[PDB]
Amino acid sequence: GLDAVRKRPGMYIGDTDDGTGLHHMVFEVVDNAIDEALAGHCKEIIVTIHADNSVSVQDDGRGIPTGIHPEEGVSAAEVIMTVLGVGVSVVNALSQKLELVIQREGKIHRQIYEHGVPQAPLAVTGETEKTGTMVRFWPSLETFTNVTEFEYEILAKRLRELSFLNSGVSIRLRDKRDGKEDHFHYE
Ligand SMILES: CCNC(=O)Nc1cc(Nc2ccc(OC)cc2)c(C(=O)Nc2cccnc2)cn1
Repeated sequence: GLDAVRKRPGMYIGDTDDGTGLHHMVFEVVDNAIDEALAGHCKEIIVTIHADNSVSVQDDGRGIPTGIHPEEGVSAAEVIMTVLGVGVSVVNALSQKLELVIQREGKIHRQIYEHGVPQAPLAVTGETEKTGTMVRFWPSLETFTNVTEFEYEILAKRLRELSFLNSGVSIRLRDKRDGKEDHFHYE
């Protein structure tokens, strides 16, 4: 399943060699935050281009479900991230690393994956007065070629579009490599 996506990344994510696929990975993650906004629960999304070749998407919604199936021992979060608008489990499969942090019901929950494989169970890392979901991922360098770094203007252009197609949601884009910041929101 996650092996199929790794074998033929182009089918799922788009071209792996000119940066189209690389940027679609961001948009896949954002679409879920936008859905949480369409359901009324998320007011703001923050997309950050980090200086270590990762992007993070943070929403202020209800947070991804964190409960465990008792007999299976697997959290809803882990199901969401590992099982097959191509979906976030594809992003996970094509990331050398992905970090999920969930603020929900007063607790911070966290899980790390490498190439889609979880490294430990979902775990509580603190308390919080907020809710939301944060996904931060480092794209796989076995998968992506030529364009292996995120490009501000490709995300800016698309995140503006999404801002105006889903009127009311605030989308912020931040680039840690040069301090560039933008704010997209339409009345
Ligand atoms: C940075 C990316 N943001 C993000 O993933 N936000 C998000 C996603 C949520 N659910 C979800 C729904 C569908 C999905 O795959 C298409 C993956 C996750 C949910 C969600 O369904 N939360 C929820 C709803 C009802 C009860 N308990 C938790 C909330 N926020």
